[PDB]
Amino acid sequence: RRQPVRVLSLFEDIKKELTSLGFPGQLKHVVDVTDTVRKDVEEWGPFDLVYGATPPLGHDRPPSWYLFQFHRLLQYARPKPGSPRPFFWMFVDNLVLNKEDLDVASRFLEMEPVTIPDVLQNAVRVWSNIPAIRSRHWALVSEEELSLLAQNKQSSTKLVKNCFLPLREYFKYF
Amino acid sequence: FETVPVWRRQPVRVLSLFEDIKKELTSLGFLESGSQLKHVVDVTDTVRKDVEEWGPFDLVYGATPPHTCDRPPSWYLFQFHRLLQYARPKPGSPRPFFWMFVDNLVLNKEDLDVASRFLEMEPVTIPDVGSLQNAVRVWSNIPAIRSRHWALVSEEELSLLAQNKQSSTKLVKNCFLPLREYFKYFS
Amino acid sequence: AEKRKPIRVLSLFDGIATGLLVLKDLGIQVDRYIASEVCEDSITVGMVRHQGKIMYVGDVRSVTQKHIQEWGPFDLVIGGSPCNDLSIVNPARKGLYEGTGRLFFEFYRLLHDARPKEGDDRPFFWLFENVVAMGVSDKRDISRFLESNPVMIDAKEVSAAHRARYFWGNLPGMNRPLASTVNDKLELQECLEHGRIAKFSKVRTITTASNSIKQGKDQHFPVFMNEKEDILWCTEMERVFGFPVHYTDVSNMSRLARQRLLGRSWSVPVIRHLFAPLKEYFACV
Amino acid sequence: AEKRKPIRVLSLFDGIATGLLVLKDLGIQVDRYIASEVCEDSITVGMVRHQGKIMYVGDVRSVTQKHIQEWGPFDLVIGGSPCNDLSIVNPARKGLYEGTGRLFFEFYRLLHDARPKEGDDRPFFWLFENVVAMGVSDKRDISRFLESNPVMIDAKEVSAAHRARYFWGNLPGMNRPLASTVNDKLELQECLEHGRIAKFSKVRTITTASNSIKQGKDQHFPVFMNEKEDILWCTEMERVFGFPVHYTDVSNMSRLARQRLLGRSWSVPVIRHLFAPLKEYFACV
DNA sequence: GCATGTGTTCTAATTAGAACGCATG
DNA sequence: GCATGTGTTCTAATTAGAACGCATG
Ligand SMILES: Nc1ncnc2c1ncn2[C@@H]1O[C@H](CSCC[C@H](N)C(=O)O)[C@@H](O)[C@H]1O
Ligand SMILES: Nc1ncnc2c1ncn2[C@@H]1O[C@H](CSCC[C@H](N)C(=O)O)[C@@H](O)[C@H]1O
Repeated sequence: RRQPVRVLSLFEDIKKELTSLGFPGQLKHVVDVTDTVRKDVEEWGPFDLVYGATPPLGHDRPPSWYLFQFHRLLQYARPKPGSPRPFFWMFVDNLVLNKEDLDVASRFLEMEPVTIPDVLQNAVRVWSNIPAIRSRHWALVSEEELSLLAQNKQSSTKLVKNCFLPLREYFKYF
Repeated sequence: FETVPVWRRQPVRVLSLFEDIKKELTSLGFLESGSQLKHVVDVTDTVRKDVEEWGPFDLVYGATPPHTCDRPPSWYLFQFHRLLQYARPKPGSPRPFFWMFVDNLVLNKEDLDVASRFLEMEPVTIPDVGSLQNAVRVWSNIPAIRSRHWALVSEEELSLLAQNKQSSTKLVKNCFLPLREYFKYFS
Repeated sequence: AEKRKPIRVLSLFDGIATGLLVLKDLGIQVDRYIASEVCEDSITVGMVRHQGKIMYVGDVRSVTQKHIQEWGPFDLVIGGSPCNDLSIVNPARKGLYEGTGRLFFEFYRLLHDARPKEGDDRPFFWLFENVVAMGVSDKRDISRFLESNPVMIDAKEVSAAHRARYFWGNLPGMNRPLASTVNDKLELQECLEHGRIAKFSKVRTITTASNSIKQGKDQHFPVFMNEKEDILWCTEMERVFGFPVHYTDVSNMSRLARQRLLGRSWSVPVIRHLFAPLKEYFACV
Repeated sequence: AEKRKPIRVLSLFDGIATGLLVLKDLGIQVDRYIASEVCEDSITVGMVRHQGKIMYVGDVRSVTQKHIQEWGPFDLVIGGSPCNDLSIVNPARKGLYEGTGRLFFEFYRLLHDARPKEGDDRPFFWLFENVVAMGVSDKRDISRFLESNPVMIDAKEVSAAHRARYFWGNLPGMNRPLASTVNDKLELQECLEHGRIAKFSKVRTITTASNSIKQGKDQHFPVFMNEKEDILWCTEMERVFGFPVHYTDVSNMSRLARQRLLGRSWSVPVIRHLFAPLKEYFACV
């Protein structure tokens, strides 16, 4: 009995993860958000989920650009201070941001990142206001291994989609 | 500055500094055979009252030592100038007032410039005498010295004289000559 | 009618406290002046020249959202970020997203943290400054994050030096034509010490590069003094920038140290032109 | 004697024109102030800080008898010859008759040339300054050539620093005790900028050495700032010597260049005391 | 007795000057 | 239009610091 969700998608396409997870057009996606003023995001209807993510490791723009452009459009899609309903946002990094860029990310998004691992193979950093993204006592993984994981990947998603999981109770329905 | 008749002339009173010229001025006849000439060597403590007490002077002599100097070369000039200004007579004074500073080539170019600056005149080179034997530089208010056509000596030829002399007369004693027509002559 | 209250200012990248200096010249009462600065030379000037009125808070990246709320509400939010990675005078510029150009986004974050929320129609003024000699994309990107276009003001028309700068903000009448005052020194001759002859009317933009004090590509001397040619003195650079004489003469700083502070600073008469309408909103002496 | 007339001054080894500064401060009207100086920095200060009133003549050894006669008559002859070959702080000092020590005799010569003739009643004053830390034989000869005994005046009694100096002269009441005036800053604390704390009551004799500003055999820093030791700033040294603030802030001079000038100059209040009874003898505008 | 000093000359660290650079209004 | 620049880097001259120095009140 809870209504479905308008999703704003940034940089990377989640039209596969949100459709295969069963989450007609309710989703808006933009790739180059350079000339996206406030009125544009406002005209694209309300939003209950604002998603943005850095490109996969080895894709073409300064890693902080994604973090800054995310913060810009995120402040555009916020509702009234008197919350009409549930609002959620999430920024996903794929080991692209270096040590400094992680400090910038945490400071601008005003919270510490949760480390999302896979058994050690593929790694993902997540900033999100979801009380269930943080609730999951996420499997601990050492940073040094994460650094080596990126180093072995130069030479050349699942439970992250389960990060979408706890969003079902707020939404609908399929 | 003008010449006065013979009978009105007086025996010269001489303040001889650093070096006594009691033998030179006597042989020329400026002092009698009987003892007029004050010879001071340690003028380091000599004040103005001393010179005034030591009696009026007509000829204040100055000279740098030929040898070893216990004091710097410039010390002799500065002290000479100091005492000279002490012994100068009142502006209405009558007798001839003379002063003289003699250098035996012991003052460098910088010190020579200082000498001419303090005494307000360039020196006179007095040679004697066929190669050059001896020479001295003289500063004085005596007209005949800065007027006579002495022999021209090259500077590059005077530094040679200071070389062989440091490796160790009559006409030189003619700086007192033109003072005969101003004071009493004894013979 | 409720009386006007003294202004409350958050100054990011404060420098040599030009903002406070200008506000005090306009006779505007300032209750608190919280400034973020890192350079020891800059902070020292601020402490001495303003008797320690300024609450120095340190690095701009250490300033949190809660701190802005706790120290607020702020009536005025000014800032001028480093352009050493933005200006096209540097062939080794690292752009807006790398180096020190990234520090601009710190002004962006804190500006959003300082603004009143909804239902708050209280007066809130802000101003951002940078050079016009930057990249096209960077100029655009700055306008996009601040959601506004800059007003261009050259200090050439209000001082004795060229200095075309960009100004983002909502200060009352930023676009209005610039007017000359009685105490505006437009000519170089007016900025020189006694006995020194000016060769030109205006001088080019003064940077941290010491030879920017020489005019033209031929590096001409600006001033003639006493049978020789000379560059501007520190006291003369201050007068050119519209600063009080001997303003930067603190902490045994040399010519280069003083020109470094002046080089990166604002033109006082320009800032005065921009801050002048704020007198209508806050208490005055 | 119809009335008082503006004073005519001959300043040898003038430096940063401490003499004219004091004569101005006493309101004494100055007809002429002829300075003999060779240092470029020094002359520049005097030209700027005194609006080209000073008639500079160059090297003192170039000043002839004819020059003094033509430029004069002089009412006052002041001077302070170099002591870098006279002070015992220099292990390689050359003495009074060598190096720069012989420059004293240039003052002796020009004093002799500037004096009025015999029977001249007109007032004539002279003052000569040099350090106390000199040879016992050099002090003797200076007295002999000047025909007077000096008066030892330490600036500590009237300023915030030790400065034992000999003063030869004939000024009215040179022997009278020094009385601290309301304007004099007697402690280091009063000379510091805001936010600065003095570790010492009075600082030691400031020479041209970079670390003459440090105190004791342990070389202690004179002041405290933000719980961290520091040395005196240039503006502070000027307060200690009694000069106006930023008096030496000319010609882009560094700390060294500024301290080199201040180190060799006179303590302003000491000269203010000595020149004080001259306002009775001359026109005061 | 014993600290002090109108200085000079060593360093490593800056200063002051010049070269470099090319996109933007 | 093209020429102007909130800069950085490198080089010799200066700086800021410190050692050295011993006769003198
Ligand atoms: N991380 C940082 N946090 C705070 N200030 C910084 C900073 N990085 C650089 N700055 C300062 O930002 C200033 C940019 S120049 C701006 C100076 C100012 N407009 C004035 O009138 O003086 C510089 O003074 C620099 O010291
Ligand atoms: N040959 C010369 N002719 C004139 N001045 C000279 C000189 N040689 C050195 N000097 C100057 O003599 C001064 C010695 S210290 C003089 C300081 C001065 N009494 C004051 O209060 O400022 C120095 O400024 C030096 O530049």
